[PDB]
Amino acid sequence: DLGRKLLEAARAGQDDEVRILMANGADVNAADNTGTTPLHLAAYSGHLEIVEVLLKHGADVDASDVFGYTPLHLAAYWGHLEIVEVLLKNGADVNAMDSDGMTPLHLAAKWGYLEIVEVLLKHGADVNAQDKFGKTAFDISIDNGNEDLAEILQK
Amino acid sequence: KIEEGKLVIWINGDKGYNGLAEVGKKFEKDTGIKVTVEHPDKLEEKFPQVAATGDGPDIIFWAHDRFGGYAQSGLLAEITPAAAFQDKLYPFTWDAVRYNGKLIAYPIAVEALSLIYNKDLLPNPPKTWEEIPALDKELKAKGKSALMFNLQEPYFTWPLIAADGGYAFKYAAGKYDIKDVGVDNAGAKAGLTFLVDLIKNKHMNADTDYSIAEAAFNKGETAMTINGPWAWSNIDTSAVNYGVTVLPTFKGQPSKPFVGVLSAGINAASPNKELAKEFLENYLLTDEGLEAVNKDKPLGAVALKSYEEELAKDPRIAATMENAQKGEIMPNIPQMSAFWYAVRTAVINAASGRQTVDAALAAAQTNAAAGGPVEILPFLYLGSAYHASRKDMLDALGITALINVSANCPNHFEGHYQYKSIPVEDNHKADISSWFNEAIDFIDSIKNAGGRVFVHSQAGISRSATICLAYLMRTNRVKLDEAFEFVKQRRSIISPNFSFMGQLLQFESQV
Repeated sequence: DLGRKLLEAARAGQDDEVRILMANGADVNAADNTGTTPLHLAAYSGHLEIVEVLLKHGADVDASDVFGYTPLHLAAYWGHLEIVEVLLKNGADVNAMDSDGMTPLHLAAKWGYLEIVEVLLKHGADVNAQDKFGKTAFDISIDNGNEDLAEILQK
Repeated sequence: KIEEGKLVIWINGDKGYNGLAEVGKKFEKDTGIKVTVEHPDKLEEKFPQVAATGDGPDIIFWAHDRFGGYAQSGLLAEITPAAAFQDKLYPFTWDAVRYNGKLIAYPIAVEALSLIYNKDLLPNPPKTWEEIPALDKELKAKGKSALMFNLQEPYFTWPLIAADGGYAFKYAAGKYDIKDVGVDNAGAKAGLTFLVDLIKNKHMNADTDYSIAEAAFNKGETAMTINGPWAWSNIDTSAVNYGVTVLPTFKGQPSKPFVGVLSAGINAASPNKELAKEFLENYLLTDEGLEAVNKDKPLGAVALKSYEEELAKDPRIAATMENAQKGEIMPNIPQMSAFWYAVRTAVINAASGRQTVDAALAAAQTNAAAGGPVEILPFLYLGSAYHASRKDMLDALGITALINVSANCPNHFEGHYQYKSIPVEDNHKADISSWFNEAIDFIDSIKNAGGRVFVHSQAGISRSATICLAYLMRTNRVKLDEAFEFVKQRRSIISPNFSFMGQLLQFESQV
């Protein structure tokens, strides 16, 4: 199965394998049983060139897995700033919400990623969005001790 | 084969049966009573067979939880060791060999899961579960991961689910209340939720099983694993610089792993009960007796206080005993089988996002307490996916055919039952009534061949009950309220979701 090999090559950072697997016909939007696509795994694992190559070959930039995560969610949670920027440039919904109603801004706020937060705000991130616990990105930055971030989000 | 003046002992083949025979040899030198140690295959299943005829060994060594059933069948002698002897063993191990308020075996050894960590990747192992996400992010940046353990088997995830308040069956006095299940309370929910969040955030992969986690830890790819004493040998061979320690806390409370207590019971058919008492109390359960067994193959932590204090100088054995004492004794009742299957499904379903944590645990709570399949009509039975996985239980009912009312549950025995699949979900969107005629036709075709149909769904509550109600209405030309009252009389917990009930009422207008 080329699809499963493409998922693992994207997770593992094997640039040449990703390209050769697709040249052999692997579906760029292959998904496992939970809706996880290669673009999800490259964004989680921080492999920028693979992200770019998958997008160039038509990967869904806004594919959402069974928990409602898009690649933008994973890149923001895992702190990969350049991948965050590349996904937005390719049409990623800055305000995509997972099944807990969390947006990429909520997830970058958890870890205090200032630069990712600034990029998301510049692209229209909704500072009023509340997750299912009634929390805004600001609330989350408060509850995780990210004072410098909370100063910026205090509108 | 059982004769006065002689002792026959059964112990499993992976225990130190040669060390035990040494003890039996010393018993014979001191008393004239000869002791024969045997390790037959499947001895835990032979024993209830040979013992019901009044035969078998004098003494049987096995994990305590199998002994609750033996004691129900009246196969184990009741023991009454003096208070001074009872004080030699940790009190919680005596609770493991209690059945209906009477002692039915001697506790020998003590086993539970611990946290195992790689001192090179992780010199400062975490004290809390809450630390693991941040620990994982820092290790992922170097190509490693924080934690891998077997997520397929609920035995390995239960310590986290139980930490904040989950429990199997509530234990009060000396009896488990099989109608009081604690898999759906707030502590259980809080623990499963934390586990599922680790998976959706990619700190763990829901597909990791026993061998994947073992290979990863033993090759230096993950900093921690969760495992028991049976795994140490392979870690030693791998030469990883490891330590064994207390499981992390969750919400400030200890993880609560289940405890297995290797136990020695006396056959109720034995004519040598006093000799068995003398052997067990005066020779085996002493520093010398356990040591001879332990020198052959290690027991792990032991129930004898004086020898455990010696063995716990090994910090791995100290960690096993410490985790065991914060954990819970494995319940010794036969309802554990349905419990384990119920929880195993909930964790798999919640980890894969197929169900929310609340729905997954609500189903597990029902199934953990459920009886067997329920007879609706002599050829039509109602139950759960658990029942559908027990071939001998179905065969005992004379089931020849199954209706699997689910999207994902597989048909396990396609050479032994006729299957019909009704692939609908239990939600307000599913059009189950478009399957009524096909389901009804299938039941009639089984009935006309003299067969029996078992209709099941995940919880045996909504989807499968809807199919049985549809069959009764069409076949007996009765209304939903009559069919519904009939089935609630055989299993009051049935409850089609209200959209399914609406389709049933619309179905009655057409019959």
